[PDB]
Amino acid sequence: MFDPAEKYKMDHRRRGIALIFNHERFFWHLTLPERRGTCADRDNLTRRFSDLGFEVKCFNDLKAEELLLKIHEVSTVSHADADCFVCVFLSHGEGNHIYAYDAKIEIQTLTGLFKGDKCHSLVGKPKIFIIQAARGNQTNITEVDAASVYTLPAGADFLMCYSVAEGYYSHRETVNGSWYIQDLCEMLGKYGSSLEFTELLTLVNRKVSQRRVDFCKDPSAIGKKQVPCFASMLTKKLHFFPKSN
Amino acid sequence: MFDPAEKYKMDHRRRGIALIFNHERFFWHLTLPERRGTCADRDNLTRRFSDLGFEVKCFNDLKAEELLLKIHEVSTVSHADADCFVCVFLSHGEGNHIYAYDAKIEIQTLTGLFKGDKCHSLVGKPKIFIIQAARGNQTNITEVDAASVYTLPAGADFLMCYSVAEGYYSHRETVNGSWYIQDLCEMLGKYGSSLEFTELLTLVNRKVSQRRVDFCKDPSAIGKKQVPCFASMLTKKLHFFPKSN
Ligand SMILES: Oc1cc(F)ccc1CNc1ncccc1-c1ccon1
Repeated sequence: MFDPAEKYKMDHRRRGIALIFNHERFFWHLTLPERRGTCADRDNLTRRFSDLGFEVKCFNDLKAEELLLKIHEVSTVSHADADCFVCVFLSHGEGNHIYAYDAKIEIQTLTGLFKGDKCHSLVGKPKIFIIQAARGNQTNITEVDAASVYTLPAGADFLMCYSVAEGYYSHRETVNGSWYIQDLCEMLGKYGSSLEFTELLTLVNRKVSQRRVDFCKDPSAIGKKQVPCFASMLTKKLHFFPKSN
Repeated sequence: MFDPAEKYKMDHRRRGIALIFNHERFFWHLTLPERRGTCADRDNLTRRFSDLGFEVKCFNDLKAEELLLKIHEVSTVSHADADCFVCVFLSHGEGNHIYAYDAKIEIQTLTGLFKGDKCHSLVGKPKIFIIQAARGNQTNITEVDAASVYTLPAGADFLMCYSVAEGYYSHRETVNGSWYIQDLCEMLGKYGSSLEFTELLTLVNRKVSQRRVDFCKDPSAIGKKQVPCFASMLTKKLHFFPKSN
């Protein structure tokens, strides 16, 4: 009795964990610029995910070893009584890699820890990764980075969400934060608790795509449009309806 | 007045063109196997897209020059009186590339022809690419290929749809056709004219992911699961409601 309107079962005791890895500064010998504004992104994401019932765990400027430890820890704890898992990266990236403070890490080995094989308690539950990462460039200025992180899929019941697609540019206001994360957080506030999550991400695609880039204080930043995307491997409608205490 | 339920305007005179590039056989010196069953994929897609009002144009085993000519032709004709554009590749692929009969072509240069810049008549209209392409290995049998084609995004208002994700395997029955395209076509038949198209593709993710791979006639084909994905850069809900004559 196959159902075209099947929703992920979101009636477990807890919503689940939202990891946020937040990277502002980098080891000198990496020659990567400060990401002034990333704290606004971390704080905005933390508030909006908290209001949808996530236990939000933030980590600032972890070295590779510490990041792998924290994310492995979370992968081997039980999610049996959880709706889903969210993991956010705010850093620089290149290709299949995100930057820790120290060094780059393959995204596939981070997403791999939550695959059915390796994390039984999350099988058939949504695993959502959100990635604001681009190429390290060099009061409220708008900085623009070229897209650099591949828009990779991840496995059954993963949703990979990307600030920017190949050939487009990602924008970060040094006080207000990343265009992508501002618009994501605005949509989570207005609609997080009602709209299907891919419907919401589609709103975010519209909001960010519509941001005008013809009249810029920096001339070289003109016509550098931003288009985000998501790569869905979801098998059901995903909603974050308020949980009944 | 920003609207969370905005639909793409799908009330133009014609639905639009669906290109289908169908590749069964390859130049000897490419050492690529026949794709026995791809004709079932072509015929199934042709029927289901026709019933949703597409002018379906099929091309069998085009050399690179011919394919570039046909797709450039379609890109420079006017889509002003059209709802959208669909383009399907049934071939082998590797990374950035789809195989013509002759040689490989960068997917970015095919999707590039329909970007706002280069095709004014499709600006703000959905551009949907469906790609059944994997790595060619050196009565109704099930053949299994490793995933090989990158799940690339494409630009504002593109939807890129992929038979299989990194690390998974794509299946083709030599009479019935590709698992992905069978399940896509079944869902188009039941739900094409009612469901939002990304909702439908999510059904296809469930159907294909749920196909069992533990009891196979070939032992070496066991545990080779298939998970499709889509990379959405859509900005609105997309529906293929019946057109009013
Ligand atoms: O999507 C982007 C985004 C960028 F910023 C830059 C480039 C691509 C295209 N690459 C891929 N996309 C998806 C899965 C794999 C790749 C891949 C792997 C090895 O080379 N490419």
